[PDB]
Parts: sequence; C-alpha cells; structure tokens
Amino acid sequence: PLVLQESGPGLVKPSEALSLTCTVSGDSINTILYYWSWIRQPPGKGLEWIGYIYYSGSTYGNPSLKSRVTISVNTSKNQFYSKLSSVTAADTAVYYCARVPLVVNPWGQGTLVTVSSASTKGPSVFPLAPSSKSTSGGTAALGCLVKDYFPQPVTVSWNSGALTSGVHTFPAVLQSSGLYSLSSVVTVPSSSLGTQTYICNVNHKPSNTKVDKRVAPELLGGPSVFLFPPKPKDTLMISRTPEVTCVVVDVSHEDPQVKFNWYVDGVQVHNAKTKPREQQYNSTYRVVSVLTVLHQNWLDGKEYKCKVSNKALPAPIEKTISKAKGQPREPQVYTLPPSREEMTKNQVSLTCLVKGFYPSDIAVEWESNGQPENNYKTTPPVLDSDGSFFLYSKLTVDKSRWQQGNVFSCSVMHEALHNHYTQKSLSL
Amino acid sequence: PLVLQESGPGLVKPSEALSLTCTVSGDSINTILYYWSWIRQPPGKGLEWIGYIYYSGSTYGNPSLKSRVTISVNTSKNQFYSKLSSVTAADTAVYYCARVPLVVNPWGQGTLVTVSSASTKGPSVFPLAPSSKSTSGGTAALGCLVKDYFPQPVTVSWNSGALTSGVHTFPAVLQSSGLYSLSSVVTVPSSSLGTQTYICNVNHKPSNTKVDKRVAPELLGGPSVFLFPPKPKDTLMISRTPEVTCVVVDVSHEDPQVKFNWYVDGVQVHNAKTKPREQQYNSTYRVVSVLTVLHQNWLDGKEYKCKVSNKALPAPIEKTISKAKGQPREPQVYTLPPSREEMTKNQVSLTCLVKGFYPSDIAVEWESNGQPENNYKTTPPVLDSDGSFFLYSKLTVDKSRWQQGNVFSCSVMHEALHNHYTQKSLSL
Amino acid sequence: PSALTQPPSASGSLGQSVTISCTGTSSDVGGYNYVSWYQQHAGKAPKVIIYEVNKRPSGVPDRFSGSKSGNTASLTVSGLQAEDEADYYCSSYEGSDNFVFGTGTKVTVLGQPKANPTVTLFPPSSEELQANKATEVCLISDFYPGAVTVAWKADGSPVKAGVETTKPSKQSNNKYAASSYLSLTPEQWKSHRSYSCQVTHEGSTVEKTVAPTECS
Amino acid sequence: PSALTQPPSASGSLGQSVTISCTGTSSDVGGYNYVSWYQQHAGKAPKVIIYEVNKRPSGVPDRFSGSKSGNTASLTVSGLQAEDEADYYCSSYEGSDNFVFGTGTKVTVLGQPKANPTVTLFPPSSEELQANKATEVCLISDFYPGAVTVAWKADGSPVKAGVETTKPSKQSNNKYAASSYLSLTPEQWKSHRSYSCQVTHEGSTVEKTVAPTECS
Ligand SMILES: *[C@@H]1O[C@H](CO[C@H]2O[C@@H](C)[C@@H](O)[C@@H](O)[C@@H]2O)[C@@H](O[C@@H]2O[C@H](CO)[C@@H](O[C@@H]3O[C@H](CO[C@H]4O[C@H](CO)[C@@H](O)[C@H](O)[C@@H]4O[C@@H]4O[C@H](CO)[C@@H](O[C@@H]5O[C@H](CO)[C@H](O)[C@H](O[C@]6(C(=O)O)C[C@H](O)[C@@H](NC(C)=O)[C@H]([C@H](O)[C@H](O)CO)O6)[C@H]5O)[C@H](O)[C@H]4NC(C)=O)[C@@H](O)[C@H](O[C@H]4O[C@@H](CO)[C@@H](O)[C@H](O)[C@@H]4O[C@@H]4O[C@H](CO)[C@@H](O)[C@H](O)[C@H]4NC(C)=O)[C@@H]3O)[C@H](O)[C@H]2NC(C)=O)[C@H](O)[C@H]1NC(C)=O
Ligand SMILES: *[C@@H]1O[C@H](CO[C@H]2O[C@@H](C)[C@@H](O)[C@@H](O)[C@@H]2O)[C@@H](O[C@@H]2O[C@H](CO)[C@@H](O[C@@H]3O[C@H](CO[C@H]4O[C@H](CO)[C@@H](O)[C@H](O)[C@@H]4O[C@@H]4O[C@H](CO)[C@@H](O[C@@H]5O[C@H](CO)[C@H](O)[C@H](O[C@]6(C(=O)O)C[C@H](O)[C@@H](NC(C)=O)[C@H]([C@H](O)[C@H](O)CO)O6)[C@H]5O)[C@H](O)[C@H]4NC(C)=O)[C@@H](O)[C@H](O[C@H]4O[C@@H](CO)[C@@H](O)[C@H](O)[C@@H]4O[C@@H]4O[C@H](CO)[C@@H](O)[C@H](O)[C@H]4NC(C)=O)[C@@H]3O)[C@H](O)[C@H]2NC(C)=O)[C@H](O)[C@H]1NC(C)=O
Repeated sequence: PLVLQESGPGLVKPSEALSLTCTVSGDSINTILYYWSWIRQPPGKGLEWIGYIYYSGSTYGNPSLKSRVTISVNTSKNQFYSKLSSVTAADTAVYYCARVPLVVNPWGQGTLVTVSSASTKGPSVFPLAPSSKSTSGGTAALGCLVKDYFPQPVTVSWNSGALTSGVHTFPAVLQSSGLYSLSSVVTVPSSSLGTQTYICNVNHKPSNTKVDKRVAPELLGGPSVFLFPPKPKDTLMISRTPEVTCVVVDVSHEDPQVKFNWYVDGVQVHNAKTKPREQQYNSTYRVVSVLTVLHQNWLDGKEYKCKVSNKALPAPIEKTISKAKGQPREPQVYTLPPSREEMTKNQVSLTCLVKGFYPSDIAVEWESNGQPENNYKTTPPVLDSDGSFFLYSKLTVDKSRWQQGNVFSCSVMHEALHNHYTQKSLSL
Repeated sequence: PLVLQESGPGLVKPSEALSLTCTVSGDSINTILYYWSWIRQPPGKGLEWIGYIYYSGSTYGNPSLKSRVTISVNTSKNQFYSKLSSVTAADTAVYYCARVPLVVNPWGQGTLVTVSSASTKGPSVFPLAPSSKSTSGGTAALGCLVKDYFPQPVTVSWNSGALTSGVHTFPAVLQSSGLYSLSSVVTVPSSSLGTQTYICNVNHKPSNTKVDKRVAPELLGGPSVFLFPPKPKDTLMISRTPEVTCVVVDVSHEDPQVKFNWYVDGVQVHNAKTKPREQQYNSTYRVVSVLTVLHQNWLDGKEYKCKVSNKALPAPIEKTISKAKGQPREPQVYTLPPSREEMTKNQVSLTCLVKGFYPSDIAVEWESNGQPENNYKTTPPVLDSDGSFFLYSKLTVDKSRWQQGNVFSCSVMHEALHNHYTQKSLSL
Repeated sequence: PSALTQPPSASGSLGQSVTISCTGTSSDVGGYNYVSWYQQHAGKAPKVIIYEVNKRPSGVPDRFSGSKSGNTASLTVSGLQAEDEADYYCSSYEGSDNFVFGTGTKVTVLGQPKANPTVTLFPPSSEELQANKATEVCLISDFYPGAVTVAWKADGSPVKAGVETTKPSKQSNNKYAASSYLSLTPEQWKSHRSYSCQVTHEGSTVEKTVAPTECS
Repeated sequence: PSALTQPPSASGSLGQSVTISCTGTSSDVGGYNYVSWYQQHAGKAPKVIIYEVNKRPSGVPDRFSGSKSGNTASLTVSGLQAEDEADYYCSSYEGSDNFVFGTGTKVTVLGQPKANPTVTLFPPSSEELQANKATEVCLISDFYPGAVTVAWKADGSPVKAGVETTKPSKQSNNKYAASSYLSLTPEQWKSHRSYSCQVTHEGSTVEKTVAPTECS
C-alpha cells in the first residue's frame, strides 16, 4: 500500500522564510518514473496547481507562483521538497503532496501553510449507533465519529482497530471556527448485530484523548393466552377426571418465564395440581398449565380464572373460564341432502343443521358408517334471531359413492341433549 | 382517648435504690373509682402481677414482692408511684402501668427495670411494599416497618402522619441481642393505589433518625395487529381506488403511541397517503393506518408489509399482506334444499356449497329477493383433499314462508369467477 | 400467689362441646360466685365474655355457658367455631379490692399446619444524606425459632465490613424477630447500583427482593 | 495559468445525449491529440474514462465517446444514467512533463430535491474518568448552510457555563459540519442522569436522542 505524508507546519507573518516536505512508503517514483505536483486551496476556495516536476530535469511553476516557486525532490531518500521564500496574505492554503499517475490522483495527507503563531487543543467523540428501521437487503451500518479538535490526523480504530471489513472512515472537516469533525462507519451483516461486540476506539496524540463504544438491533415478539373446557364426559362422570386448562402461547425464546395465578372462585386455590410445561415449539414454546377439577364445583356455578404473568407482558393477561347466561337449547339437528343439480356432478355435498342452541359449547362431527370421514367444514355458530345459536356442517363426497347407498351420519356432541350427544343421520 | 405512660428507667446493680412512675391523660381514676396494677415479665417468661391498690385504702403486694412492695398513687396530680428498695437479679422485668377495668386490660407503654449501666444508639427503616398478586375483595395492604434501635418508643407516621384510616401499627419486639423491630401497615382501597401518594414517615428522638417512602400496583394490557384486503372491485376498476390497511387494536390508554413502517416491496414507500387514527374505543383505541394503492402494483405480484411498533410491544409486530400460492379455483357453487323431515317443522334451513377453491378470499351472502336476509352462518373454509378449499352457508327461515314460494338467492362474491361474483339460486 | 389451676389444654372437633376449668383459693372462686372467664386474642389485651357465674354482657353470644361447681369453676363453649382459637382464662375476687387470675387454657379445634411474613430491603433517608451518611439496613420479621442469619451483597458479591446483625426475640404474638444494618457514606451508595440481602432461618434460606430491577 | 474553458453546466433527460466541451491553449488541446476527460465522484479523487482523443482503458463502457474538433475538445455521454451525476473535466499535456487541467462541468439529469445525516450524543472515556475529568460533547454533522446552533440540557433545564460550540465549514463532499463540547468532572456526570443536546439549523431545530431512556 502507498502513503504520502507531509511536514513543515505552522502559522507565520509575511516578510521572511518556511520549508515543507513529503515522504512516501509503498510505491516508487519521487521524480524518477512519473512526476509530482503540489496544490493549494484557500479557506473558502478549491484546488489550484502550484508547480510540476519530471523524471529529473524540468520544474514549471504557476504564474501566481512563477519565478517565485521551487518544487524539488530528494530521489534517493524518497522525500519531496517545497522550499519557497514570500507566502503572502492570500497564499495561506491547504497544501498537499500530490503524486501523479496520468493526472493528479493519489492524495497525501497534506500540511497546512497558514499565517501568524497558533495553538493546539483537545478532541472528543460520537458513536453512530444504528436505527432499527430497516434498510434493504443484508445491509446494516452503524459507526463512530470524532469531534472538536485542533491539530489534525487522528487514530480512529474499530474494535480496538480490527474489523476493517465494511468500514468507511468518512472524511473530515475544517470548520468556520477553525475546528474539526469526521466519521467512521461499520457496514457489516444485520444478523451479526447483537450476536457480536463492536467497539469504536479512538486516539489522539496531538493532545491525549482515547475512547471506546458499542451496538444493538430489534424485532418481533409479545404473547397470547387462552383458557379451555373440561370434557363433558369427564364432568358428568363421577369416575372420570375433569379439568380446566390455560394455554399460553407465543411466549418467546428471550423471555421464557411464564408464571400463573389461579382463582377457583375469588379465593386462591393456589395449587390443586396445576402443572405447566414449556416445550420447544416453532421458535417459541407452548405452555400447558393444568388445574384438577372435582365435577361438582363446575356444576355448582363456579367462576374460574387464570392470570398469566410473563415478563414479555407488562401487564398480566387474565382470563376467566366463564360460561354464559341462558336460553335452554338443545340443537335443532336436521341434516340435509342436495339440490338435484349435483347428480350432474361427479362430487356431491351434505349438510347438517344444528340451529337453536345456547351455549356455544358445540362439538359436531360426521361419519361414513362405523369409521369417520375426512372432508368436512363446520360453522362456529351465529347468535340467532329468537336469541339462540346456529351452524352448518359439510361433507364433501362423490355422487358415484352416494348412489352406491352410503350411510352418512352427522354425529353431534352438543349439550342439552340426551347422551351429551345426539346424531342425526342422512342418506338417499 | 386514654394514655398511660411510664418513667424512671435505667440499668443498676443489686444493694441500694429506683423509683418508677406512671401518668395518665384522657380517663379518670388513679386509685379513686377503680384500682391499679403493676406487672412484671422476665426476659423469656410472661406476665405476673406484683401488687394492687383500691379507691384509697388497701394495697396488697405479691409473695415474691410481699412486705417488700409499695404500690402508691398521687390522685390529685393523677400520677402513679412505684417506690420500692432491693430489685435483685431476677426481678429485672418489663414493668407496665396497668389500669384496671373489671380485670387488667388498658395497657400502658411501660418502662423497663433492668440491671447494670447501659447505652442508647440508632434505628432505621423498612417499607412493606405490596404484592400485585391479589387478595380477595376490595382489600389492599401495604406498609412500613422500623428496625434496629436502642431505647424504645418511636413516631411512625403515615403520609407525614395523616391517613390513620386502615392503619395497623403492628407491635414491637425486644430481641435476643437486646434490639428492636416493629411494623406499620396501610389497609386501604386497591383502586386508590397508583391513583395516590402514600408515604411511610418515621422519627426517633432517642437517637435522631427520620424517614419517608411510597407505593404502586399492576394489571392487563399488551396489543394485537392485523392487515387487510383492498376490495376486488376497487382493484379491478381503473377508476376506483384500492388500498391496504393495517388495523392495530388493544393499543391501551397508558401506552397510546403507535408508529408504523410500510414496505411496498422491500424498498420503503415510507409515505404514499398512509393515514393512522387513534379513537377512543371501549377502554383502549382502534388505529386504522392506511396505504393508497395503484391497482397494477397488487396485480404485478407485489409483496406488502406493515411493521407496527408501539412501546407496549418490546418487539414490533410485522405483518405481511401476502396472498397465497395456487390451484385455479373457482367455487363449486351448489346451493341445497332440506331433508323432507323439516316440513314437519315450523322452521326450515337452506344450504350453499362453495367448495373447490383457491384463494381463501371468500365473500358469500344470501337474499330473500332484491333485499337481503338476516339469518345466516358461513364456514370460513377448510383446505380440501384434492388441494382446494370449502365452505357451507346457512339461511334459517320458516317452512310456512318457504311453501309460499320464496326466492332465496345465495349470492357469492368469490374470485376466479366471472363478475368477481357468481350467485347460485335456490327455492322449492 | 395462688395460681388458679386450669386444665393445660382441651380439644374439640367443630360441632362438639368444649369444657375448661379453674380451681381456686377460698378468698376467690369458693368465696363469692364472682368467677370471671375471659378471651384474649394474640395481638391485644383480654375481652370480657363471662363474669359472676353465668353473667355475660353484650356482643358476646348464646353459646358461652360458664359457671362453678365446687371450687372448680367451668366454661363451656359448645358448637365451636374457627373464631374461638384464643387464650381463655379464669379470674375471681379476694375481698376489698384484690383478685387472683388464672394460668390459662389453650383451646384447639383438631389438627395443625405452618405460616410465613416478610423480609424487605431499604436505603437511607435524605435527613442523613445531607450531613454525610448512608445507613442502610435488612429486616427479617417474624418466625418461631430464635435463630435466623443475615448477610448482604453489593453488586452480587460477598461484602466484609460495617454490618451489625443481631439476634431475635419475642413479639406481642409471641414470635421472634430480627435486626441488621450496614453503614457507608453518600458516595459509596452513589457508586453502588445494588444492595441485595440474604437472610436464612433453619434451612428456609433467602436471597430476597420485591424489586423488579433498580433503574432511574 | 490558462484554464481550459468548459460550458458551466449541461443538462439532459434520461435517454438523451449530453455533450461537454474544453477550449485550450496551444501547448495543450491544440498541440497534441492528448486531451483527457475525467469523472470524479464527491468523496474521492478522479477516475480515468477518456484520454488521447477517444482512447479509453478497461471497466468503462461503450457509451463514452469523447474527442476534439478545433480547439474545443468534446465529451458525449449518450443514453445517460442516474450513475453519471459527477464532476467531469478536461485535461491535456504542455510538453516535456507539464499539463493544464479544466475548470469543470456539472452534468445534471433534469429536476432536484433535499437530504439529511446525523446529530448524535456521547459521554466521556475511562482514560480521563481515571485522573479527574468528564468531558462530554454534541455532534452536528453535515448540512448546506454554514450556520447551525447548539445548546444543551441537564435533567431537562437550561445550562449556563463551560460549553464551547464553534462554527461550521466544508467537508470532502463540500457540505459544512459542526463542533461543541462541555467540561465537567466525574462527580458532576455521576450526579447527573441526563444530558440532552439541542442543535438548530435554519428552522430545522432539534432536541435530539436515539436513546430509549438512560437506566443501568
Ligand atoms: C409458533 O407456533 C405456531 C406455528 O408452528 C407450529 O407448527 C406445528 C405444525 C408444529 O411444528 C409446532 O411445533 C409449531 O409450533 C404459531 O403459534 C400460534 O400463534 C397464534 C397467533 O399468532 C396464537 O393464537 C392463540 O392461540 C389459541 C389456541 O387455542 C387452542 O386450539 C389449537 C387448535 O385446536 C391448539 O392446537 C392450541 O394449542 C389450543 O389447544 C388447547 O390447549 C389446551 C392446553 O394446551 C388443551 O387442554 C387440555 O384438555 C383437557 C382439559 O380441558 C386435558 O385433560 C389436558 O390435560 C390435563 C388438564 O386438562 O388439566 C392435565 C391434568 O393434570 C390431568 N387432570 C387430572 C384431573 O388428573 C388431566 C389428564 O387428561 C389425565 O389424563 C386424566 O387422567 O388433564 C389439557 O392439556 C385444550 O384441549 C386444547 N384446545 C382444544 C380447543 O382442543 C387461539 O385460539 C387464541 O386466540 C384468543 O386470542 C387472544 C389474544 O392475543 C385472546 O384475546 C382470546 O383468548 C382470543 O379468543 C376468543 O376467546 C374466547 C373466550 O375468551 C373463545 O371462546 C373464542 O372463540 C375466541 N375467539 C377467537 C376468535 O379466537 C390465540 O390468538 C397461538 O399463540 C399459537 N398456536 C396456535 C395453535 O395457533 C406462531 O406463529 C409460531 N411462530 C413463532 C415465530 O414463534
Ligand atoms: C376493546 O374493544 C373490543 C370490545 O369493545 C367494542 O365494542 C363495540 C360494540 C364498541 O362499543 C367499540 O367502541 C368497543 O371498542 C375488544 O377489542 C378486540 O380484542 C380482540 C382480542 O382481544 C382483538 O383481536 C384482533 O383484531 C382483529 C380484527 O379484524 C377486523 O375484523 C373486525 C370484524 O369484522 C373489525 O371490526 C376489526 O376492526 C377489523 O376490521 C378491519 O379494519 C381495517 C382498518 O381498521 C378495515 O380496512 C378498511 O377497508 C378498505 C381497504 O381495505 C377501506 O378502503 C378503508 O379506508 C381507506 C384505506 O383502506 O386505506 C383510507 C384511504 O386513505 C383511502 N384510499 C384511497 C386510495 O384514497 C380509502 C377510502 O375508502 C376512500 O373512500 C376511497 O375514495 O380507503 C379501510 O379503513 C377492514 O376493511 C376491516 N376488516 C374487515 C374484515 O372488513 C382480529 O381479526 C385478530 O386476530 C389475528 O391475531 C393476531 C394477534 O394477537 C395475529 O397473530 C394475526 O393477525 C391473527 O390472525 C390470522 O391472520 C391471518 C393473516 O395473518 C388471517 O387471514 C386469518 O384469518 C387470521 N386468523 C384468525 C383466526 O384470526 C386480532 O386477534 C381486537 O384487538 C379488538 N377488536 C375486535 C373487532 O375484535 C377488547 O377486549 C376491548 N377491551 C379493552 C379492556 O380494552
């Protein structure tokens, strides 16, 4: 790698002498191969060429600085020379050691030719710390930046000075006050953020200030709860065991810890044999918390609750296993056959009304004969006109199979009915 | 109110003299009306009576302290007297000024008779700060408590010393070290917590330590999101305006601030005419954020997203308006009449199959004739066998109205069909 | 002098009749019919339930039937409740003014389990923070043995100086309670984010805090 | 001495042919056929696109057709892209070694809007916190006027001392940038929970922070 770096600086006042210079390490030339240039930029203006030199034998200087300039070299020592004699009021510029290729493209650091004495005092620091709001693709850019110095070059080093992959040490400023401010970004993977420690670590030897600082990103998660029935055969059977259950889902993997509170009645049961379990679901968990119920308490009009408290939830999601108020009702279970215009179709379908019911504690089904059937859709009921509930059940079969004389039985397992089940039955 | 409070204390060593006393303010007696007692409790034992006196004229002292004791009074000055002469090794007890009713029930403060010199040094403090986990009814109890002192009485005052409603200054201890620790609870309304500032504010004048501290409770809230279709007549019409919408619900009232991010494609649209609105729903809000769509972009296979970020959500709920993959399908729209066994019923019902479809971008309906009908339930479809979707639609009417010859029309507005609508039609 | 000799304990089931006694000394139970049964609840001083051999005032119910036969005076609390777990004792006069009072009977409804309340954590006050001091403390209230320990943390690790932890004894509900404190200056509290406190008590050992973190 | 006289600006629509020029001085454009067109992107030094009157190297495409007629040398960037917004300029030799270089042409694709990047907030280092000091700062980077302001807060309220805010000038993308700092000792940072900083810049005024609170 090539470097070009200048010396001789200070601030001085017109009618006496200053000698500037530039040394190079990592590419050959000085004068021998190509040429060299020196530029100047006044504070508020841009770039103007001040001289040229060749292989060794032709130095031509600018009509401002003509007859005046001397742009010389020291080939064997690889160093450059700018000894001049009368830099007046306006000549105070940003002089930089400009190697040539085919025109003037390798940039030095340069050293300032300025006019009457001067000071040297302090920097400090700034870390561009990244916005969660996403830019496109696998791009993420965070940073560092350094503020308010006097003398320039600095040593802005990333993660003590290592990780110069996706780094753009963004360029400096020389303020209207006379001060300084630059940046230094880290343009690496978005996933590799949070997963790793990144540190901005500066140093300034013109005064004495050194520094160090980090990173983090963000995205989706915040859970859901639900509460569930005991089976009605578990509750009606004196010998089989009922239970109320509290599923908490969407938990997370960065906030597991799901605590429960259990109120059988208003008075805390606390315990009974409430049993949770946290198991590795898709990229979160499924937690199944489990109360034990003695039949009667359900049947003697009891109120239940599960106040789920996880840290990912600022405020604990309560849920009452609450039944509803009432009308009687026992479903108006009448299955129905097709519109005749489906015997002009390879595939028929079958209905099963279950209207007129209160609670919405429904469990319809279908069959072919002793074994079940696979193709069905069941409506999860609408609160009716005369203050009841109703639904419709499907069985998507074949006309060919229908006229073979198949015995489809819409098994229903809803409530103020006889065997906590009633089955209406259908065929042609 | 009555007070009884004792003096004369210290620690001294057997074979010389101590004179204890008790003065009262807020009830009459001393000797004249009733009687007075003095007790003693050794460190590790309980209560034993040491003497008695009447109206004025009969002082009887204990067989331990008989012939020994003198329990006397000063009626006019309202003060009591215990001048005694030989409290040996075991006599060092918790002596307290015990007024009598019918037996020995108003408790003084008492002053300790102890044995050989003693010190006096420091307390400090403890605030019972309440558990969110609920106790039954409109009960809530928080507190304060004071620790590690030498000399006793203290001034534990609640909310600079005011709010002596539901306060139980819970009783003290005299430790095995010789030290002290008591409590002071605030048993007021549960709702009035968070809503108000409560302060525990102690003071001890035996040494010099004073103090002050507060309270808070907890319960439910943490939001939900959803994303919604443009109307297909808005998208198919070059002249009518389509749009994708992001409803965020369950927001809260303690965390309003819902920010959105909008990616039409992967590249942020940022803006378009995305318009939110926060309006006072039930005890939270409903926020309706609103993108503007030029038809074509939907139709030219575009991906959409709404990354909803509220503070009540640690991690931002993203949702992609994503369509699905494909099979063709255009619903197998065949409405069906009853099972004949419903003309033995005052009320009939009607079916409407819509099977065989891909997307689940369904919009079925019903009618009576030109005007709609009120009683219907529609299944939100099941992913079929041959890789399709299917549902069932109801219309709960009367047999009487059916045999009058009513023209029920199951209007469907699902998709790979002709008028982005097809209607199958049914009657008897 | 005389202690009125009471049965030491007596037990009854819920829905049973519990009897208690009291054997005198002439000048008291036997002398007069002025025998006085009381009911004390562990926290305060005794209430009045029976005096003068079945002579009761107001508030107290029909259930309490107490009298005297021989010089064994009796109290019968029939059809008992969960309310009646208290310290019941006999009393009586002596003449002129004085009276003798009983040695106690503990009435039980049949069968018994365990119970627990609080160990908090607290900072200084601004009354001391003013003229250089930060005295913190650690409270271990209520238990039944007289044997508890304490120890602290300061950013999670073992501390070793300036903490005075001292031994437990009895309250007005006759359970023992404990004391501790550690003393630093403003600066050392200001440098420290945490102070966690760890008590123990017979295998029930604790690293405590109600605290949901410390922050702002 | 001589500046090669270029058209000052030139504009084209996307899908149009843009031409640029360069009027010499004998010893350069007119002398030799060695006329050199360049393309500079505001952040770094110039790249090579054309030299020797339509003689180009590698990487650069078919689109760039540049040559010379009379002493007005020309560059034509046909069928332009959004990539081509850059500082294009002519050059040429003089003899022996020297060369004269152009005064620039700004090529535009037709029509233009506004843009904004960053103002952060930072504490001290532990390199100074060690031997008593807490020097904080406030950075107002990049804008186009040379007129910005700054002011701070410390727990939300107006501060008045020890802050050195000083005036903005040009960068390598030729936009101005600013500086500020305030100096306290460990103790005064340690007492203070917040330090918020407020810049302004021509009606675009700021009370900033990326910070999601301050805590632990
Ligand atoms: C993740 O994940 C996913 C995906 O992935 C997956 O995949 C697969 C394939 C695989 O792979 C795996 O792994 C993976 O993972 C997803 O997630 C998701 O998400 C979503 C959204 O986002 C959500 O949602 C939620 O959820 C819910 C649910 O529910 C249910 O259902 C389903 C279907 O069916 C299922 O599955 C689930 O789970 C559930 O279930 C349930 O559960 C429970 C528990 O777990 C159960 O129970 C039970 O039972 C019985 C009783 O009852 C039995 O018994 C048992 O056991 C016991 C008891 O019980 O207890 C034990 C004991 O101990 C005993 N005992 C004695 C006595 O002894 C016994 C035994 O038995 C012995 O043996 C005797 O001897 O027992 C139990 O366990 C139950 O059953 C079940 N259920 C049924 C039904 O069946 C849903 O639903 C929801 O919603 C809601 O929302 C919320 C919010 O935010 C709120 O607001 C509310 O809740 C709502 O709602 C409403 O409500 C009302 C009232 O309130 C009602 O009624 C209505 O209707 C409603 N409505 C509506 C409309 O809704 C939520 O949303 C979730 O989270 C998840 N999941 C799912 C499934 O979905 C995601 O994305 C992923 N990702 C990541 C990245 O991460
Ligand atoms: C509170 O509240 C409540 C109670 O209360 C109440 O009551 C009442 C009576 C009254 O009083 C009131 O006030 C109150 O408040 C409650 O709350 C609740 O909660 C729950 C639970 O917890 C929840 O849930 C959630 O949600 C959701 C919902 O959704 C829907 O639906 C419903 C029914 O229908 C409704 O209502 C709602 O809202 C919704 O709706 C929607 O919305 C939207 C917005 O807002 C709309 O849109 C629209 O449209 C169109 C378009 O498209 C139009 O257009 C408009 O406008 C516009 C636009 O658009 O844009 C504007 C613009 O600008 C323009 N443009 C242009 C171009 O120009 C235009 C215009 O038009 C012009 O004119 C032209 O010219 O436009 C818009 O706006 C839509 O439409 C609607 N929709 C419909 C459908 O229709 C549910 O759903 C959910 O769930 C889910 O879950 C989650 C979680 O956590 C997740 O995971 C997910 O999402 C799930 O799911 C799933 O998913 C999938 C996909 O992904 C699907 O597909 C499936 O299916 C599913 N599944 C399932 C199963 O689900 C959630 O959960 C909530 O939150 C609430 N709400 C409700 C309703 O529910 C509570 O509790 C209370 N409390 C307290 C204490 O606070």
